Amino acid sequence: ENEDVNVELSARNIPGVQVTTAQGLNVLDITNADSLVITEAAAKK
Amino acid sequence: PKMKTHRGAAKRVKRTASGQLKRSRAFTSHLFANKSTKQKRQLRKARLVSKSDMKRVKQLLAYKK
Amino acid sequence: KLHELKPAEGSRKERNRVGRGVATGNGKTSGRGHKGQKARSGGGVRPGFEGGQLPLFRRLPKRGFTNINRKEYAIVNLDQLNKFEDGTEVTPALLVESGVVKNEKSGIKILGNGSLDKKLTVKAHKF
RNA sequence: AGGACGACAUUAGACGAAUCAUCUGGAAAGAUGAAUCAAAGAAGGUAAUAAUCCUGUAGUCGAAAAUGUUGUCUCUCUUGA
RNA sequence: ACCGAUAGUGAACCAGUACCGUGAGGGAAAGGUGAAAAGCACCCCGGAAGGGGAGUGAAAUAGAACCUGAAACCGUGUGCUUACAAGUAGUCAGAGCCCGUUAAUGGGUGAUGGCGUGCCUUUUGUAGAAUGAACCGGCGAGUUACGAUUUGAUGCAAGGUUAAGCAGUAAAUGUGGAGCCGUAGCGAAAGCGAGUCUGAAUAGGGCGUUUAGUAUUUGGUCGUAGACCCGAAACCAGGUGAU
RNA sequence: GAGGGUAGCGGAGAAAUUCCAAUCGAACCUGGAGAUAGCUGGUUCUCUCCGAAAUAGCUUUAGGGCUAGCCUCAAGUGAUGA
RNA sequence: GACAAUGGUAGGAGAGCGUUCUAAGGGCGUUGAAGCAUGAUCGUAAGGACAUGUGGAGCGCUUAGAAGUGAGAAUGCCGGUG
RNA sequence: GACUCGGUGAAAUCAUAGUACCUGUGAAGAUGCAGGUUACCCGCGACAGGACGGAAAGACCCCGUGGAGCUUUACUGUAGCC
Ligand SMILES: [Mg+2]
Ligand SMILES: [Mg+2]
Ligand SMILES: [Mg+2]
Ligand SMILES: [Mg+2]
Ligand SMILES: [Mg+2]
Ligand SMILES: [Mg+2]
Ligand SMILES: [Mg+2]
Ligand SMILES: [Mg+2]
Ligand SMILES: [Mg+2]
Ligand SMILES: [Mg+2]
Ligand SMILES: [Mg+2]
Ligand SMILES: [Mg+2]
Ligand SMILES: [Mg+2]
Ligand SMILES: [Mg+2]
Ligand SMILES: [Mg+2]
Ligand SMILES: [Mg+2]
Ligand SMILES: [Mg+2]
Ligand SMILES: [Mg+2]
Ligand SMILES: [Mg+2]
Ligand SMILES: [Mg+2]
Ligand SMILES: [Mg+2]
Ligand SMILES: [Mg+2]
Ligand SMILES: [Mg+2]
Ligand SMILES: [Mg+2]
Ligand SMILES: [Mg+2]
Ligand SMILES: [Mg+2]
Ligand SMILES: [Mg+2]
Ligand SMILES: [Mn+2]
Ligand SMILES: [Mn+2]
Ligand SMILES: [Mn+2]
Ligand SMILES: [Mn+2]
Ligand SMILES: [Mn+2]
Ligand SMILES: [Mn+2]
Ligand SMILES: [Mn+2]
Ligand SMILES: [Mn+2]
Ligand SMILES: [Mn+2]
Ligand SMILES: [Mn+2]
Ligand SMILES: [Mn+2]
Ligand SMILES: [Mn+2]
Ligand SMILES: [Mn+2]
Ligand SMILES: [Mn+2]
Ligand SMILES: [Mn+2]
Ligand SMILES: [Mn+2]
Ligand SMILES: [Mn+2]
Ligand SMILES: [Mn+2]
Ligand SMILES: [Mn+2]
Ligand SMILES: [Mn+2]
Ligand SMILES: [Mn+2]
Ligand SMILES: [Mn+2]
Ligand SMILES: [Mn+2]
Ligand SMILES: [Mn+2]
Ligand SMILES: [Mn+2]
Ligand SMILES: [Mn+2]
Ligand SMILES: [Mn+2]
Ligand SMILES: [Mn+2]
Ligand SMILES: [Mn+2]
Ligand SMILES: [Mn+2]
Ligand SMILES: [Mn+2]
Ligand SMILES: [Mn+2]
Ligand SMILES: [Mn+2]
Ligand SMILES: [Mn+2]
Ligand SMILES: [Mn+2]
Ligand SMILES: [Mn+2]
Ligand SMILES: [Mn+2]
Ligand SMILES: [Mn+2]
Ligand SMILES: [Mn+2]
Ligand SMILES: [Mn+2]
Ligand SMILES: [Mn+2]
Ligand SMILES: [Mn+2]
Ligand SMILES: [Mn+2]
Ligand SMILES: [Mn+2]
Ligand SMILES: [Mn+2]
Ligand SMILES: [Mn+2]
Ligand SMILES: [Mn+2]
Ligand SMILES: [Mn+2]
Ligand SMILES: [Mn+2]
Ligand SMILES: [Mn+2]
Ligand SMILES: [Mn+2]
Ligand SMILES: [Mn+2]
Ligand SMILES: [Mn+2]
Ligand SMILES: [Mn+2]
Repeated sequence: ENEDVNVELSARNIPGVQVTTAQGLNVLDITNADSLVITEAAAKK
Repeated sequence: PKMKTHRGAAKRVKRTASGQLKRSRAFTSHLFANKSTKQKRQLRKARLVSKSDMKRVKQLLAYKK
Repeated sequence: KLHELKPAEGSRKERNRVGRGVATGNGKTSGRGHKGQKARSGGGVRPGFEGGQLPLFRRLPKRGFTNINRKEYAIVNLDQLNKFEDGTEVTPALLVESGVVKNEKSGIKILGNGSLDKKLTVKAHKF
């Protein structure tokens, strides 16, 4: 769902399990499918 | 490389304590009957490595306890 | 905030660069301030040790677990998936007293001062 | 213990998306004013710094032959508790 | 988060080449016009070299030994100064003359007066007649790995924590709890245990008990490594030489 | 004179430690190799606070080293210091 | 606001200046970057700007990271020139 | 040969140099320090008292738990031999 590799800026997209501290710091906004956000909330606890 | 332990000292240290090396004591081998019975009986009981020497020998027994 | 980072105050200090100008430009002055300056650490120019040696080491040595066993209100033991012993070679149960609950202890070699209390609230001994 | 069938691969290659005007100027890719593409905003080249100028890139096909490579037939070899 | 022409290969260039040695063998230096050769037709002084024009060019005050073009060094011009004076050359004071700035209780020079024996090293002590440097530029010495210890920071905490390995995009991370350290110490040891050892002793005395660790990491220091850098006379091993 | 032979733990020497490709009490070249060097030399920016020692003890030690002493930085004790 | 301390070799401790690379942010640049030259500029120092000439592509600022990070001396190496 | 002219044109050395003498001073033998004395500025031809002149990290002497070569009833070994 990431044939947005090629956008200026804004072109990191990874599974909520491939998530890294770089982006989430680097990037000044972040957008989340639910269930993706659920999968984080599962692991983070 | 891991620092090697001076095993010749470790054969004469015994660590334990709160970090102090234990003892072993000198003139305790042979050639008695020139030491006093007083000297003889007292060199039998053992005493630690001295503050000044633990300053020098600190590295060799780094792995003891 | 990726362009305005800051490390926790107290970590990190600029390492010392000897020999780079005249806010100190050296080390010592002669003797063994020669490169790879010796003295063995130990070799203080006459024995140092050379004074007795007492030795052995053999075999069997247990693994202690003191009577700070405020576990459940009963049940058996040696079960240490529970957060107690780990890396055991045997399992003696010692003292520092507070048999505040009643249970059945089980491990090899129990200490007499301990087992007197473990058996004075629920009874417990084994191999 | 040596050889007969057709898939992939190696050794040439092909397709490949989308820009104009102006100011400065030796020259525009820069600035600016309107655009467009994008599974392609990697990179290098072009009279200065170019996703849209060129070689390319993502991507898609491509082998006469030659090796290499295997699925499978055959091929041997088979008496097994 | 490797070099960018003394760096990086010895070698960005026709390098194992000029070059040196009988030989084995040793072994350099040396990149860059411009966008485009449009590389200066033509006149001019000169045998030529080289040059003044005219020209191409954005630029040749980019013209080939060609981007930039520092310093030592060499010269031309000249504003202040200098031929009765003994000088580590400056500093402090200061007339005269000349100029006019990042405009500020300005700049250049300096009759004359006070003061005043370079630097480095090494030294009890060096102006030293002890050492070093002709000058200018470039290059030129405390590093990293892995262990140790200590400090500081952060996370958890009676716990703390993973290694290889798989997974992944040469990550982070997920995994993986073998393992290591800690919660208990004492004794050479059998061993006993908040106590143990010696001891014949429930005397005394040693070590310990009363409570905090552990993982990563910045710093300091040590150890293993060439371990801050340069420097021997020598030793051994293979070879090469009686021109 | 020309063609040859003996080679470095070796060779040759009417003999001097003499010769072995312009210095031979042991040739040259490449490697081990960054031999080792308690010796000498060198070691590159700035300011701020403190600030020594050239003594004792032992040392095949004596211009080297170790521990002590004296310096610093940090914790702690808390009038022990003058 | 008073009041104190502030010479200093080896040496300990501290705070900083600058160099190259990286990251993110925010910028400058053929209406002229770095570099070079000049100045009577600013800061307690290391050092920082600005103006002009040169020059003809690039480069800085902030925060943090990492270092082949700073030269006047080694009868230092290499070049150039006395 | 030197010397003058035409031609060509090195070198060792060299911290910067506007580089006097006396009596002193001083790391105890001073162009450079003190106090006096003396001296206009710049060459050239000469001479060697000084610059502890240049040259070579003193061959003497000592030192280093450096080297090498050599000797022996130094020690430990070994080719060989009975
Ligand atoms: Mg993509
Ligand atoms: Mg033990
Ligand atoms: Mg003792
Ligand atoms: Mg243009
Ligand atoms: Mg545009
Ligand atoms: Mg270009
Ligand atoms: Mg002509
Ligand atoms: Mg250029
Ligand atoms: Mg010049
Ligand atoms: Mg002396
Ligand atoms: Mg001198
Ligand atoms: Mg706690
Ligand atoms: Mg006791
Ligand atoms: Mg006790
Ligand atoms: Mg040999
Ligand atoms: Mg001779
Ligand atoms: Mg030769
Ligand atoms: Mg030799
Ligand atoms: Mg003395
Ligand atoms: Mg004294
Ligand atoms: Mg212009
Ligand atoms: Mg004549
Ligand atoms: Mg000089
Ligand atoms: Mg004179
Ligand atoms: Mg001689
Ligand atoms: Mg002699
Ligand atoms: Mg000697
Ligand atoms: Mn051992
Ligand atoms: Mn021992
Ligand atoms: Mn005995
Ligand atoms: Mn006696
Ligand atoms: Mn610092
Ligand atoms: Mn020195
Ligand atoms: Mn020393
Ligand atoms: Mn040192
Ligand atoms: Mn060395
Ligand atoms: Mn195409
Ligand atoms: Mn295209
Ligand atoms: Mn255009
Ligand atoms: Mn493709
Ligand atoms: Mn260059
Ligand atoms: Mn030749
Ligand atoms: Mn070109
Ligand atoms: Mn001509
Ligand atoms: Mn023109
Ligand atoms: Mn030139
Ligand atoms: Mn040029
Ligand atoms: Mn006069
Ligand atoms: Mn006059
Ligand atoms: Mn005088
Ligand atoms: Mn004066
Ligand atoms: Mn004076
Ligand atoms: Mn220095
Ligand atoms: Mn002199
Ligand atoms: Mn000397
Ligand atoms: Mn000299
Ligand atoms: Mn130099
Ligand atoms: Mn130390
Ligand atoms: Mn070191
Ligand atoms: Mn002869
Ligand atoms: Mn000869
Ligand atoms: Mn070796
Ligand atoms: Mn060496
Ligand atoms: Mn002070
Ligand atoms: Mn000394
Ligand atoms: Mn205190
Ligand atoms: Mn008192
Ligand atoms: Mn001070
Ligand atoms: Mn003072
Ligand atoms: Mn100091
Ligand atoms: Mn320090
Ligand atoms: Mn800028
Ligand atoms: Mn740069
Ligand atoms: Mn450097
Ligand atoms: Mn030179
Ligand atoms: Mn002449
Ligand atoms: Mn003096
Ligand atoms: Mn005197
Ligand atoms: Mn003369
Ligand atoms: Mn003469
Ligand atoms: Mn000498």
